[PDB]
Amino acid sequence: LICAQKFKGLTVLPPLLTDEMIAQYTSALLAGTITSGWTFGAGPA
Amino acid sequence: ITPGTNTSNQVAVLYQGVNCTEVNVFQTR
Ligand SMILES: *[C@@H]1O[C@H](CO)[C@@H](O)[C@H](O)[C@H]1NC(C)=O
Repeated sequence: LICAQKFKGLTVLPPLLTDEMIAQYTSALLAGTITSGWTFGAGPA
Repeated sequence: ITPGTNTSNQVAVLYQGVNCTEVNVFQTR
């Protein structure tokens, strides 16, 4: 339980990139792979 | 959080883990 161990000085810091931003990065990479292929990694899509 | 003493002296405080209702303000996760 998080609120049984947090009372001893332990604190869980939230990550910088949330799940939504990681999902957006994943969707962008998938769209670039499907539409462009390998061109969006070297230069323009 | 400070932009650096070389450019400004303004600072911002962040209380990591509270709801900021027992102490501009912007409630974050
Ligand atoms: C935190 O603040 C929000 C917004 O004012 C309030 O809705 C909520 O009840 C507060 N929660 C705690 C744990 O104080």
